[PDB]
Amino acid sequence: DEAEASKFVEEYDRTSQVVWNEYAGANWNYNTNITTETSKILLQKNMQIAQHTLKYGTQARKFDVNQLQNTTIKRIIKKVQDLERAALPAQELEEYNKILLDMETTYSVATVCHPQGSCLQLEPDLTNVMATSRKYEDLLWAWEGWRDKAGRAILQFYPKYVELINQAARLNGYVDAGDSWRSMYETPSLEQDLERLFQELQPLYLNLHAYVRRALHRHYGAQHINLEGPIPAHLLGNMWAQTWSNIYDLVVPFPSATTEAMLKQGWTPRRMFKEADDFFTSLGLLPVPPEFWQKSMLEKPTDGREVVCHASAWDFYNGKDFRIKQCTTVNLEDLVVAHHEMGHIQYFMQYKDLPVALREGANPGFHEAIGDVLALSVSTPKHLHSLNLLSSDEHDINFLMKMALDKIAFIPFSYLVDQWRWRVFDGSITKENYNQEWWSLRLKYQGLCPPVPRTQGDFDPGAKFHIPSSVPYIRYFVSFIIQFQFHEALCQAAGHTGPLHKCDIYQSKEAGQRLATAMKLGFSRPWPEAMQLITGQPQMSASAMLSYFKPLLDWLRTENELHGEKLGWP
Ligand SMILES: *[C@@H]1O[C@H](CO[C@@H]2O[C@@H](C)[C@@H](O)[C@@H](O)[C@@H]2O)[C@@H](O[C@@H]2O[C@H](CO)[C@@H](O[C@@H]3O[C@H](CO[C@H]4O[C@H](CO)[C@@H](O)[C@H](O[C@H]5O[C@H](CO)[C@@H](O)[C@H](O)[C@@H]5O)[C@@H]4O)[C@@H](O)[C@H](O)[C@@H]3O)[C@H](O)[C@H]2NC(C)=O)[C@H](O)[C@H]1NC(C)=O
Ligand SMILES: C[C@H](N[C@@H](CCc1ccccc1)C(=O)O)C(=O)N1Cc2ccccc2C[C@H]1C(=O)O
Ligand SMILES: [Cl-]
Ligand SMILES: [Cl-]
Ligand code: NA
Ligand SMILES: [Zn+2]
Repeated sequence: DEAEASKFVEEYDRTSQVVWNEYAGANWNYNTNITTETSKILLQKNMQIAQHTLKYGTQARKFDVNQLQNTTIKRIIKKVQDLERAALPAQELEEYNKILLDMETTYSVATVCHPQGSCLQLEPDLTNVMATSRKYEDLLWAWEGWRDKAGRAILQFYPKYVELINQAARLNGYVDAGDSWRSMYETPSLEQDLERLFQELQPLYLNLHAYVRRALHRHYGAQHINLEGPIPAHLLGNMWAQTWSNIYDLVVPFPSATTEAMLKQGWTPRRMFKEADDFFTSLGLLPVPPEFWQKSMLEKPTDGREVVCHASAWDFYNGKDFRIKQCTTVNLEDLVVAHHEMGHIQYFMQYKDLPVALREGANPGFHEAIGDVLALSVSTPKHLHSLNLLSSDEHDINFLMKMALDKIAFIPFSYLVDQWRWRVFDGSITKENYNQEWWSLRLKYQGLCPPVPRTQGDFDPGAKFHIPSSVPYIRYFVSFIIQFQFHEALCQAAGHTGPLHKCDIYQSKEAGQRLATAMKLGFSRPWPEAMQLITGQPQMSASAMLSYFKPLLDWLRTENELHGEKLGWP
């Protein structure tokens, strides 16, 4: 009985590794070569994994986990009881798989065209426009056009998607898909805990917002920026106004105090990933295997192939084959993304000897945080100078501002995406109100407004990758808080004293060992245990992020007071 459960999970593990390896292959092949042939093979392999999931999930529900003694086996069996989409009847499963493929393909191949002119793709063309253009009308063209071509094209699929993902969730014991997603944290108090974290970041965000709004007023003109109102959503350097540091040049605190350098000094996608690999091994963490260099797709193909560019990290479930797929551009932003992705690979490597059911991060935010922690150190002026990419309190404030434009601005954005989705999933937001409710949250949390009134048929959420790709978002909110807790702890372990923002953990084997111990746990233990291993305490806390940015909070409050700024908006 305990012995039958044990046999049970050993069979599940051997067979799952095979079937999931085959599925991952097919998924990779489609993602790196969108065609009717790779699509067919993918939709077929979907049916194979579904059949396996159904078989072993059915058997897992036969056990009473309330009676099982071994806590590992109990946990594994409990997890395998969740069939996900494989719970759906065949007709619905087929329709759901097709909807998901159609959504992700629509997003990844959408283009925005000038008449009798060229057609731009999101990566790299529209990304580049949003980062570098300082002309209202040109930014508006890219911003609106991307929504018109990607967002509006997702709308036809989204209501049925919601029906079917919710139907699957109910068949697995949840009330809706949002309930199921939140369950990944195993934290009954999650919604309140996240809300309290968000509230703690509000002083810093409102101060940053007002400061940036002032700067935008200077460049884009008084007639286009209301100093007591929300900021137009196309002016922040990024398609979603999720991270703002591409407009650093417009907001630099101290003018008198890297892309050109990276290009001129011969950086390439492969060198960028080598740098990241080197950073991991400097901490005594694992190098990526030779296979990774052979099989990864580290730049957009030139050969014609249509691909899913949006960067991702892949585990092929055999303990050996790990890959990144990224349409890498040579710049510092993308170097940060490369490190983000390499953190996923590092996690995959660290937990590769666990049973597959426990091959996940302690929670999804932990998986998102690892690579970002290393990138915090990469980003420091000291470290960028060490890489030759660069040649005082003023310098300090400038650097904190650059960091804040990405890390603090992202907090409200990352919070809001799943506040919207949880309310779609629970039925609170119907299809008639999708776009209005998206904008009411964009206002409430980020203090943004759309530069052109939205119209019938718009579906702006569809223009953000994780929406059509059905990837949960709250993990990134969690990540952006906890990564600073990890940085604080690893900097302490490495013996750093003085301001946390001056910390660089490069070469610290003590920092590496802290992270490795936690990563090796996988999903085997409640996530607070992993939090405590790394930090010495069990909770999510904004204290570390606040500590990092303290000198900037102080500077921004003084600066905003001198200009008589009215924080917030109506
Ligand atoms: C409750 O049961 C758990 C689980 O027990 C194991 O799994 C069940 C299904 C049975 O098959 C049982 O025989 C197994 O032991 C108990 O936890 C285990 O306890 C043992 C003994 O302390 C511990 O042993 C260590 O294993 C470490 C890592 O092992 C893996 O990596 C090896 C080298 O890479 C390799 O030989 C194996 O790797 C494969 O294993 C995965 C699972 O099958 C597979 O998916 C993957 O592809 C891997 O390649 C090996 O499993 C190693 O570092 C140490 O030296 C130890 O020998 C296990 O780590 C531990 N397992 C887990 C998941 O915790 C637990 O003790 C028990 N409780 C009680 C009170 O009885
Ligand atoms: C680049 C990354 N891509 C996802 C891809 C996630 C994925 C999961 C399952 C199937 C396919 C894709 C990731 O690897 O988690 C990303 O989506 N962000 C990281 C990041 C990096 C820098 C700044 C912000 C963010 C958040 C997020 C994003 O860009 O929206
Ligand atoms: Cl939007
Ligand atoms: Cl998540
Ligand atoms: Na994208
Ligand atoms: Zn990630």
